[PDB]
Amino acid sequence: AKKVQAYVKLQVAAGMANPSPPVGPALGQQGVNIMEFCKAFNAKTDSIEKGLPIPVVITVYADRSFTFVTKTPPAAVLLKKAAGIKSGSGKPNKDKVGKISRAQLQEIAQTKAADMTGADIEAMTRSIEGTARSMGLVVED
Amino acid sequence: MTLKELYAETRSHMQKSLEVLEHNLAGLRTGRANPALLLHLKVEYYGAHVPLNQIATVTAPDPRTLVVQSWDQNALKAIEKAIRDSDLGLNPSNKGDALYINIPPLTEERRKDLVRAVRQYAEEGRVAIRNIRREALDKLKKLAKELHLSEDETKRAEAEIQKITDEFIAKADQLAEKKEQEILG
Amino acid sequence: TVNQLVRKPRARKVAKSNVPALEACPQKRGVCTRVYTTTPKKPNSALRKVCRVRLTNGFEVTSYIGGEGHNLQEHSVILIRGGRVKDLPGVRYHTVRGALDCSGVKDRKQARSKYGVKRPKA
RNA sequence: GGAUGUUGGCUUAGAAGCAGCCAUCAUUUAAAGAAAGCGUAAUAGCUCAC
RNA sequence: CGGCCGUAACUAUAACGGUCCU
RNA sequence: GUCGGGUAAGUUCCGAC
RNA sequence: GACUGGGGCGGUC
RNA sequence: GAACGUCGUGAGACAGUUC
RNA sequence: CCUAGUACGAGAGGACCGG
RNA sequence: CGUCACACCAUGGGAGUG
RNA sequence: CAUGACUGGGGUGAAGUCG
Repeated sequence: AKKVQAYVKLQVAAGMANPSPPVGPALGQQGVNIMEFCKAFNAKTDSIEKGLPIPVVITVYADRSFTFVTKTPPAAVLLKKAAGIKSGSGKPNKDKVGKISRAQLQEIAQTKAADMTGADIEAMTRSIEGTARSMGLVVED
Repeated sequence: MTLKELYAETRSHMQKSLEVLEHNLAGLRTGRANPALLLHLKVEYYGAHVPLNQIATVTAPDPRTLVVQSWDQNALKAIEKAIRDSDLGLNPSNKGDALYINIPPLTEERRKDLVRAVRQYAEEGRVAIRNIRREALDKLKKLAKELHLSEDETKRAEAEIQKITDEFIAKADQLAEKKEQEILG
Repeated sequence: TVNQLVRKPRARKVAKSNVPALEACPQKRGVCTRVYTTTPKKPNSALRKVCRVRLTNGFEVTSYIGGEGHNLQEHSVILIRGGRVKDLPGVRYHTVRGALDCSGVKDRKQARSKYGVKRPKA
């Protein structure tokens, strides 16, 4: 929506960071300061919400300094917790791993509303449904 | 018999002789110089348990030495602590950017003693196949008299038996020669 | 009689030393062709351990590998000593225990000199 | 101009439109394929459909 | 002045056994 | 023919079976 | 003895 | 010319060997 | 042999083109 | 007791070879 | 004096076949 600048995107757990494989080398290649971010990220993430993986967009500058915006957790993850399942279908639509009431879809749609473009609630729900269909999660209306 | 059954029998017999030859040859002393052997080993790489193949390669330039190149230096260490006492009992050496893992050698003197044995097994196959051609010719002689086959018929039958012979001779030569190169490598 | 003696006196007797690895030596080095487990004579039973040796002087010969615990290979270098063995014919030698590329009895606390042992765990 | 859920789910060391398997909806719209090819270790980036 | 068949420690051979006719 | 010999290499040759 | 895709062998008269 | 094996009562013969 | 022990390659090894 | 199998040990003979 | 296709007898062994 603005001028595109160098920046990495990744989904890190709420209250935890700094391991090399998960993070470190990922943004580390960019010139990011892992230590600062790990502490910085976990700082606000505890308040926003712990226990839920939240994707964040790191924006590094020429100063190799950086900023990041914390958005809402992915639709897939919220659907997984709502479904009460650990993973997706593996073979979506063919085999249903779990289900979600339409009410919950509205809840998730509500949560991600900030990130969603949907003009109305019905709209955002329909978008959430899209994710559910891809993960083998049916919705009971 | 008939000509058709003589051919079928002869070809069967020779094939069976070729199979005894295949058996005598097909043993080899390689059986620990395999590269696929070490891919199952979980390697400690950055405290994670990455499979050996994803972190390293195992090549064999000969089946005497085995060299294991490991992309990362830390991983190479943890590969070394597994090659030895596990169930293999091998002896890796740290030599270069790869582990050299020696497999039992064979002196050149024993290599002579081995190549002659191959040729002896080769000769057991060939002698059997030629003796079957000989026997087939003998059977054809009886058959010719018995079924009152003409001379020309018998010569056509001889050519057919001979053609079958030369195929099994050819197959024998190929088997021996290939095994010879394996032994010499 | 003196006369019969003056002509053809009293002949000696070339002492036949039952030992191919002669050379008048206390022992001889070998190479070990293989490791057998041949059976004894008629009076005794139980399979003993032996092994053909390619003595330094070429003279091949099987030596006994006494001790309650063998540990030789088909290429290991041992040292022949002597002293034949009854139950085992043709086997008129024994491999030195605790010498060359051989080993030596384990956990043995009696008759340490013989076999392979030198002052136990104290 | 080619957006958002979304790096779709699975798989995988990684698989983010573009190794592979399944699905291929919904939202914003003037338009915008869970994407046509190149490309990256994977992203990125470039070009295409419209 | 003979055949056919089975057979011992890695095979291969078979001292051995069988069997048909001289 | 097979093995050995001579030869850098020997359908001939020499020694065997 | 002949016939015979020379003759012969084979086969047929 | 001669010989062996073999094919033929045989003269001889062989997509065999031998001097 | 020079190019060039270079390109390529983990090493091992080892060109193109042209002379 | 002597063949005849095997497996080792030493040894005579040998086209000849060094 | 060393060695050689093959070959003869000798010696052990574990004791097999045959008497």
